[PDB]
Amino acid sequence: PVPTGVSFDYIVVGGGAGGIPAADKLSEAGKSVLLIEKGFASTANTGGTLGPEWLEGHDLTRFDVPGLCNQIWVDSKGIACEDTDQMAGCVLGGGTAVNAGLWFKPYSLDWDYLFPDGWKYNDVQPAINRALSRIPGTDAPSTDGKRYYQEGFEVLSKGLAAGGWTSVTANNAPDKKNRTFAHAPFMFAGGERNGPLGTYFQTAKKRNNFDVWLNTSVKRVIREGGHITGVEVEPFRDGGYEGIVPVTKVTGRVILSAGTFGSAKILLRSGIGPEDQLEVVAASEKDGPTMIGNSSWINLPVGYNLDDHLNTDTVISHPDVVFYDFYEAWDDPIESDKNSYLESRTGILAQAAPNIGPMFWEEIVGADGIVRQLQWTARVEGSLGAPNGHTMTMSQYLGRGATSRGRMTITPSLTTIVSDVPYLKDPNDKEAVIQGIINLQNALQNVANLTWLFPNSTITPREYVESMVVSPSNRRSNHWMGTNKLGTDDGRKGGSAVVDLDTRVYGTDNLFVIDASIFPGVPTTNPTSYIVVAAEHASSRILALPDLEPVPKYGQCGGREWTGSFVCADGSTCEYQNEWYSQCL
Ligand SMILES: Cc1cc2nc3c(=O)[nH]c(=O)nc-3n(C[C@H](O)[C@H](O)[C@H](O)COP(=O)(O)OP(=O)(O)OC[C@H]3O[C@@H](n4cnc5c(N)ncnc54)[C@H](O)[C@@H]3O)c2cc1C
Ligand SMILES: *[C@@H]1O[C@H](CO)[C@@H](O[C@@H]2O[C@H](CO)[C@@H](O)[C@H](O)[C@H]2NC(C)=O)[C@H](O)[C@H]1NC(C)=O
Ligand SMILES: *[C@@H]1O[C@H](CO)[C@@H](O[C@@H]2O[C@H](CO)[C@@H](O)[C@H](O)[C@H]2NC(C)=O)[C@H](O)[C@H]1NC(C)=O
Ligand SMILES: *[C@@H]1O[C@H](CO)[C@@H](O)[C@H](O)[C@H]1NC(C)=O
Repeated sequence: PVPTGVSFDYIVVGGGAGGIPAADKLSEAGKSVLLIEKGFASTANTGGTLGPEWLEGHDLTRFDVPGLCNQIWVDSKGIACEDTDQMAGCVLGGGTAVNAGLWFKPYSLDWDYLFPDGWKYNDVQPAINRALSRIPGTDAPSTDGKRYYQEGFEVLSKGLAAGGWTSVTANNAPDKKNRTFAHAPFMFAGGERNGPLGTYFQTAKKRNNFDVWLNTSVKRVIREGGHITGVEVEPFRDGGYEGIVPVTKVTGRVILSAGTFGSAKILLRSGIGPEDQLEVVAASEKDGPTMIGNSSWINLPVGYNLDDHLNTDTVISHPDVVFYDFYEAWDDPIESDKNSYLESRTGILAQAAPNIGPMFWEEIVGADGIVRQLQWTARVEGSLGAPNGHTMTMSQYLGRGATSRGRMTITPSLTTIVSDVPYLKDPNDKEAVIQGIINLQNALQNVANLTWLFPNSTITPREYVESMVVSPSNRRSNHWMGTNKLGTDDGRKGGSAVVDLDTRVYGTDNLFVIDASIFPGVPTTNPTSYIVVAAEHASSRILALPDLEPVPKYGQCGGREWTGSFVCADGSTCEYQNEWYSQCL
């Protein structure tokens, strides 16, 4: 049901980590902004009604309560995305609606190392200060200020300190990421999930110039040559819109926030991507008939540069470790905790599941003289089939500096798949992983009664690693990034960049990408704060661009190398001549 009479200055596709802050910042500037979201209302502050029965009538949903964080693992359906082969949030708030909520003041090195000039640390520091003003951490999300079931934590944190590692409050010392441990920071506020759903979205829905369309999927963008006139929508659930939504004439811009796999899909379907992938959509049953003609295709490396943290699990067990079963907190919650979540917002349930114990980091100089960044996350839970009771799992992330990369491609079904596994292609990446375990072991060699299950004392760290299967299934961190890479090297000429420094899509005048897909690689940390920061930074850059000026007739409106305006002044049209030229006539 698309209304025959309306248009927007900005259309933002997808309501995730990138999209919600983008839509907020653009509407704050008084532009007409429409947020189009696949999924439904999630958290209570967005009008989400969904959740377990012990939550009735107290104005909370399954997405408000950090202790219910891990339900997505046993019950995801109608929530997780069905058009990808990996795990992603398809409700409002995207990933930030379903994840553990870990939230980090970024590490200045990450921006200096991963991004070209204009995105380095001195460039994005204002966006960092904005994002973290709206969402300061807490490493003690329970509103009374003290942390619960910390016995596991204290075992490890005293273990590490003894091993020569330094305690920090992570977000007070964002830049100290070598040989460091901290209480885990979260985006929570008032003991409720909070995040961008809690902050950016709330200021935006107070605005007249802001609109949200839920239960609505964007199929592709509607473009004449290099200029995007609108987006085409089919309902994902009844009550969603069918149609084609226009953007303000000439001026209008579209922002793709649909995610690392989401935005990539929309691009391919819009005739933007690699020749082979574009060819798959052309032969597709769903879009084949109505897809844009191949003369208007743009070749860019959409789907390449697929990146993720390489995850390696490890397990220990110790006597004073205390397990808590968060899965059992969905159905039959321990009643004092339920009582003491529902009234002052405290107790174990105001912490994310499972209990997420010490965060610790170190940086390893490799034989190639590349610095590789590690992050460990400890939790109280078994992992590798080790039992749940006294165990703690310590998961090692291989982050910034790792050189390997995979690929995302599309099926005839128009669902996305990871067809090149990104992990451990460079052996020096493996070397850092192994050395990190060795290092972890000697800091914990002095702890009384600590038992090493994974690896057990009968296997060497090296053997332990080489035996493992390298696949998303066992090794994914769910931190997928990079399919639409930001960079100065235009993809149409063979470069690696899908979008430019303004996040503008090469080959287009008005189309932009803000989400995890633009990152040249993964950062030190869980990315959500990074993606929010990037939303802050990109929206201000985009808002500093002057209004698009149309092309006078007889002028150039397009071509394979064209960087300029693709739209024609009133009284002439843009028509193709050859792949290097298009004129107004
Ligand atoms: C379960 C899990 C655990 C994780 N743990 C953490 C954590 O504790 N901390 C951390 O920093 N991050 C965590 N992450 C990483 C994180 O969730 C993502 O990195 C981040 O949310 C990605 O932001 P995004 O904007 O690129 O994607 P998304 O948040 O996934 O945004 C996608 C949004 O667009 C919508 N959408 C998709 N396609 C369309 C379409 N065609 N039309 C309209 N709308 C569409 C989706 O419904 C969704 O709302 C984890 C995520 C997973 C899933
Ligand atoms: C989007 O779809 C959802 C799910 O079907 C709709 O949410 C339901 O709304 C009814 C009444 O409006 C409630 O009784 C249900 O509890 C809701 N279900 C869920 C899962 O939230 C929602 O109304 C739809 N939104 C639009 C704009 O059409
Ligand atoms: C992180 O800190 C550790 C120790 O603080 C550094 O370890 C040193 O590594 C070099 C070789 O890379 C050795 O020659 C030194 O003797 C080590 N010192 C200690 C105390 O172990 C490590 O190099 C640091 N990493 C970075 C990237 O700064
Ligand atoms: C482009 O489209 C034309 C007509 O639809 C077709 O004949 C031609 O083979 C196509 N070329 C490619 C490379 O897809």
